[PDB]
Amino acid sequence: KWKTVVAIFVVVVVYLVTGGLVFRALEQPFESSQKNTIALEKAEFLRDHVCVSPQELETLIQHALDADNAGVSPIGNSSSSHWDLGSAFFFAGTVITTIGYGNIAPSTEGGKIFCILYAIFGIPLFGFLLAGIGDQLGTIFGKSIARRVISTILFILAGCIVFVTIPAVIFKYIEGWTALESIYFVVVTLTTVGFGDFVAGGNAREWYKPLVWFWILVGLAYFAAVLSMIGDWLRVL
Amino acid sequence: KWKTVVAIFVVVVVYLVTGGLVFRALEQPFESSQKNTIALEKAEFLRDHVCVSPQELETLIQHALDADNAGVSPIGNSHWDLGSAFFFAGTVITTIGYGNIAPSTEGGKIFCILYAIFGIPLFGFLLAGIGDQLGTIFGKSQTKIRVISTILFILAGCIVFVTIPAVIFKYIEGWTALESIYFVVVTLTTVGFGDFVAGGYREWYKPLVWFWILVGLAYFAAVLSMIGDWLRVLSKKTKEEV
Amino acid sequence: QVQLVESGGGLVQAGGSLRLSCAASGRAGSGYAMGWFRQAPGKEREIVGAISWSGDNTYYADSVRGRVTISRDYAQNTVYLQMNSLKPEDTAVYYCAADGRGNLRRGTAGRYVEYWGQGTQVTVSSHHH
Amino acid sequence: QLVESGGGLVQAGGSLRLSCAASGRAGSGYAMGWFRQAPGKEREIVGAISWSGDNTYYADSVRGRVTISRDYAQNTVYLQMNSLKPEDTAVYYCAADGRGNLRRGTAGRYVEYWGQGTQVTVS
Ligand SMILES: [K+]
Ligand SMILES: [K+]
Ligand SMILES: [K+]
Repeated sequence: KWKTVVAIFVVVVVYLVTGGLVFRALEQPFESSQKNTIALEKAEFLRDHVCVSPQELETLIQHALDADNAGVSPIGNSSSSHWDLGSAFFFAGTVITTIGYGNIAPSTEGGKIFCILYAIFGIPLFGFLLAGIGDQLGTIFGKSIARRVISTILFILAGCIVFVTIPAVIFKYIEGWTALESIYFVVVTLTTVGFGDFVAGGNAREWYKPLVWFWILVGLAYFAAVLSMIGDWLRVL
Repeated sequence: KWKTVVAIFVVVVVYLVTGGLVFRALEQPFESSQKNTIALEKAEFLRDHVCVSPQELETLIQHALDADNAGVSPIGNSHWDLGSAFFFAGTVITTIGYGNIAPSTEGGKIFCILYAIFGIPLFGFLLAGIGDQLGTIFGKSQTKIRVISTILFILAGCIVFVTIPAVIFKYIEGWTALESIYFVVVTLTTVGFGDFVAGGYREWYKPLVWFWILVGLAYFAAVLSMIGDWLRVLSKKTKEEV
Repeated sequence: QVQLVESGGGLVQAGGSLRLSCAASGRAGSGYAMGWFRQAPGKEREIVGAISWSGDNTYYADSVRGRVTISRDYAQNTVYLQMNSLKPEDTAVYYCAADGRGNLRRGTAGRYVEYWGQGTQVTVSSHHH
Repeated sequence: QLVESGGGLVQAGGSLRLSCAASGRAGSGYAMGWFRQAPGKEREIVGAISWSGDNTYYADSVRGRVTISRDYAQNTVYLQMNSLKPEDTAVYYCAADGRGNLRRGTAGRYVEYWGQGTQVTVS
């Protein structure tokens, strides 16, 4: 019914107003503290080093920013390529899964053209693979349920121990991230949001990068199949 | 069948190997030019200014990068205002997640985890509602007649939801012809790289971007759903014949 | 706030040397970069050189690169200027500056400097000796 | 090529006047500096100066006593260390790394061009 479309639209709009109010209350006080800190750190650098002109500082700050936008980290003397055989394969998978981290992105003219066409044809190819894995997962879920909402909580909690809890332990020990940062990466990844603030194989194993994309593949096809099994009951109900 | 799952998996795997080979060939020569330039620019700065230690340079570069990651531009003397924070919330819900701005605080990351968990299925119900109304409008030799009408709806949608807004982005944001289409494609496909974000001039510019994302997303997903429903029916007739 | 007192200006022969001083009597315990500037009669104010609060690093303008030497006595909080091989182009009012907010090097004139000195008149004579 | 001139015996409280001429035809530009190798300790930085001579640096061990000078016309650096302490008895080398590695460490283990070194003794 169209009445329920306008009702769902109004609920979505107030949810963004509500969420936006909470996000501002948490982030804006820190945003002001970060703005004052960089301004102070620059004013101290120019005072301690009388040789560097404020424009000479701005010129180097721009060069550092320019390199970061291109993908090369200005920090370090190794300036570990992001387009090697495996890292470029992982980037392709990042596009297909609609995650799109954004730490690395096609800066070239031809790379952006290829990426447009690559996503157009590649995203529906992954959808057919997700459908195939969801059908096999649905048959296992149907047999595990037999041995309706109580059983749905059991499958969702178990999935959060294997695909959410277990890999977050690996990320906390390998990447050295915090307990919250390891879960936040997992959640943002599996929800195909892809902020890019945390990415696998950041900056310093051969099997590490392919094991991340396999976790993304199995972890994505499990939670989407659980949501689709619920969505099947929601359509009937 | 499980045979078709392994076959689709192999096809997906070789598509990433193929795409990865092309991406490296286009991006890696440029990546090497950018890596050599920053290394040279830093080695010149340390040579010209004998007062700044290479670690003292690294410390300031880190402060500039830390401030950039937080959202504050180090170059020069708010992303969380009423409207920009509302747009960020919508960016999470639509699974776009640009990444130009992201929850840096401890509490903001916790709230974002829970916000996405409950917010993404809320948007899916709204997309389902808009897709049902769009399906009725779309509805208003036997197998080729149904596929001929599918090409008509897909081409028209690419003129109104893809071509028309890219014209607006090219004139408002001043982006290139390719950069305007690339933004539209990456936005509508919920990829959200964040290399280009709408509103980097008008107060009605931010709400008109999320409305375009809302209508444009619910139109192409409904076309893929109405086509996927006919493809499921055609797969049943194809399974009975072969 | 800081207070600057100078000592060293006056008439000098061409080719001679200029020895200036500037003591910072201000109890500003935050640290400040000091410098020397000169206001030419017909031209704008120019930077001569600069030195950090500790004195570990100095700067000299291109107009006086190999001639001047900015010294500093940290115990008595005083900067010194020794300009050897003088020219009639050096004839100007020499001020000492001290901006502890990073604005000393902002421009070549020092239009953003926090603390300014009294200024000392320096006049380079030649033949008229 | 970095040729030095100025080492030798000097009484306590006196002055040390060192020189270092760069005979190398490296038309790229290089930051020069002065270092000292103590008999029992490691090599320490004394100070540094840019190619043009527009900016200098002095270590905390000698910042209030030393002065790194430069004659750009003859490509020569000078060191005038006044009120000398016994602790200043070391071999003084002049360095010139035009790749930004002069200030890398306190020893100058990444310096491109090194001088001959001059023995300095303070009574
Ligand atoms: K997505
Ligand atoms: K995304
Ligand atoms: K993203």
